[PDB]
Amino acid sequence: EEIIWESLSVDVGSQGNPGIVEYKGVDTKTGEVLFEREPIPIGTNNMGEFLAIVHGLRYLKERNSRKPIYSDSQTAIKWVKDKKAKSTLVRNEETALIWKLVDEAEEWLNTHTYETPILKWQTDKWGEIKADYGRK
RNA sequence: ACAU
DNA sequence: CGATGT
Ligand SMILES: [Cl-]
Ligand SMILES: [Cl-]
Ligand SMILES: [Cl-]
Ligand SMILES: [Mg+2]
Ligand SMILES: [Mg+2]
Ligand SMILES: [Rb+]
Ligand SMILES: [Rb+]
Ligand SMILES: [Rb+]
Ligand SMILES: [Rb+]
Ligand SMILES: [Rb+]
Repeated sequence: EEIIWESLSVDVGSQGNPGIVEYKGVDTKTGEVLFEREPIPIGTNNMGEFLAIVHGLRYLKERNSRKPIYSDSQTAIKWVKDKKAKSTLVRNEETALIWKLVDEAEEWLNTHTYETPILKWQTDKWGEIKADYGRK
């Protein structure tokens, strides 16, 4: 219904899917970029969306912030809730980096606690999430 | 079908 | 048009 403006919004950007993956987090109210991941040579949209949420959790925990996180990814929200990224991407030498980061993100979720609400950004009602890359 |  | 996911 109502956007919670006091929040962090995250999104993935890619060149190809699977392809080059990056992600960023922004203050929902101002658009200020708060973190950006260096591009990863091969990943999927959903792996990137998952990493972006987990990085948001870690970012907010380190800063003692109780703000919620918005993501537009039904898939990534579920994977974080499950603490398990159920990606179909082949595990091979060219995908080793993304899978390392996904494995490390799951490991962090399994060893840390958080109360951060992870909320669905309602694109159909509100437009593109504020962390979007503007490539579509 | 819905979400990317 | 192709892809990733529930
Ligand atoms: Cl990461
Ligand atoms: Cl909330
Ligand atoms: Cl959801
Ligand atoms: Mg997205
Ligand atoms: Mg986007
Ligand atoms: Rb803390
Ligand atoms: Rb986009
Ligand atoms: Rb977009
Ligand atoms: Rb979207
Ligand atoms: Rb589909």
